Amino acid sequence: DEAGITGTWYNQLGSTFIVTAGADGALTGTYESAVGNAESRYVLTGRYDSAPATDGSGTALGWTVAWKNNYRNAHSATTWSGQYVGGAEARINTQWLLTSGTTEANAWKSTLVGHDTFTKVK
Amino acid sequence: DEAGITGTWYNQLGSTFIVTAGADGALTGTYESAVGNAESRYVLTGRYDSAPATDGSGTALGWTVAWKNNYRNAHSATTWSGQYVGGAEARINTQWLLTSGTTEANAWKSTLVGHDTFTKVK
Amino acid sequence: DEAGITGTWYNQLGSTFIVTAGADGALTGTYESAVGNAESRYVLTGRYDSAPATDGSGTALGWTVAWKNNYRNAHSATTWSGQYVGGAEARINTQWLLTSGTTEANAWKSTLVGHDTFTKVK
Amino acid sequence: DEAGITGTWYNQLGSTFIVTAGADGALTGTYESAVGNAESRYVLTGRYDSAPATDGSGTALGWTVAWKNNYRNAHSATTWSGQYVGGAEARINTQWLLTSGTTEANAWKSTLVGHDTFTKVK
Repeated sequence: DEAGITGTWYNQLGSTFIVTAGADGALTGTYESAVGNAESRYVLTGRYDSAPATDGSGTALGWTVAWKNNYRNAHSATTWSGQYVGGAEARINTQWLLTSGTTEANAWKSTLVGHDTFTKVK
Repeated sequence: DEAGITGTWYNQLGSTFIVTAGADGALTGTYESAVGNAESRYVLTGRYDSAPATDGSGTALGWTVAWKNNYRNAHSATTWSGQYVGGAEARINTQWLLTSGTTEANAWKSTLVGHDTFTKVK
Repeated sequence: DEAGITGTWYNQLGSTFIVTAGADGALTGTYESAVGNAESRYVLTGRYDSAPATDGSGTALGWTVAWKNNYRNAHSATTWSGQYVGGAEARINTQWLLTSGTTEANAWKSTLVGHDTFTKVK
Repeated sequence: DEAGITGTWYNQLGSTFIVTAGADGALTGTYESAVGNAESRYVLTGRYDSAPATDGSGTALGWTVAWKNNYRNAHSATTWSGQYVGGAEARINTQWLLTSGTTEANAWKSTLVGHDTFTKVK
């Protein structure tokens, strides 16, 4: 799944995730959100199961973006946790957590949760 | 917060998170879980807001562990999303998502959610 | 949206949610899961925004099932939190949390998270 | 655990949850949030495992509040999913999802996640 995961992916929001999967389990790349307080590409890094089970199971992985780049700083970070599923209709199915920096008093309202599905087309 | 975040952290479960925060927003290190299908240290990587707001707000960050190392392969990955809060009682308050690789039929039961609080003591 | 929400709904897993929305914000009904340690119908109760905003916004709602009925007891409960979106292709888009009773030592692994989309067909 | 759960509970934010646990698995009561766009008491309803396991395990439960009452309408609903743990230091440990009604374009940012711990004191 180094081969399967490496490449450009697109989610339901029209965001673009460009990733390289290394031999040893690393994920590196860039993320460009179609939504939110984001412009242009942001660094991402993560990890994946480089020796998944061979039984029709997905490959577990995750990655982070901090929403700071040369253009904007949204004082926030998203992590996506999910699985890669190969085949003609390959997919990365994820759930995500977006934490903003907050005061202590507002920490209860720090974190959004959602779900993104990535495909190799659209 | 490069200074504040770099170091060894411990959560409520007795897990140990050893991290280096780079100038440019990178997080690198190792994680050792006190629980679950885990032994010894696992690579982690992540990202943080390297220019947080200066208003008493936390610093947003996140990181991933894939639960594969030389000892075990748990076909799973956790991402932690949270904020660093500095001061005499510094803390990293997180929520996490642990995805296992699953068959398609079992993908509904792929993902655990929880919350870990890291301190510099215990 | 009393009218819109009341009725039979079906999710992507093939589960069936039969609900009545009361004037005053109550949700009552039954749930039958196509997956998991479940058989036949389980009681549900919940709440919805009975005076939503009139601006194209969804209607917030939520409900709970405890997975005990006359046939089985799965020592667990799911809550769905989401929004109803009306129109020709009405939908209830949710995220859910399924907590199992656990020992204290296993409480870290108590809670699954996922997402279900309900429609009036299938 | 009808006996154990029925009563007044307080969380880390200073919110108050007043609940009655019925024989048959129902939860009914009121919730008053110390934070957010909330004033005074809101109806809640939910469900619990009325025949939990007898092995030191918690009792699974959940409940919903829609944030509409006679004073305010926050176009939102929270569900708490968790477990009751009895004994001298009884607790209800929960994770929650707060969904707001949103436009379709903003549905990605509809849902907050967090965690509340309820005790019988404070």
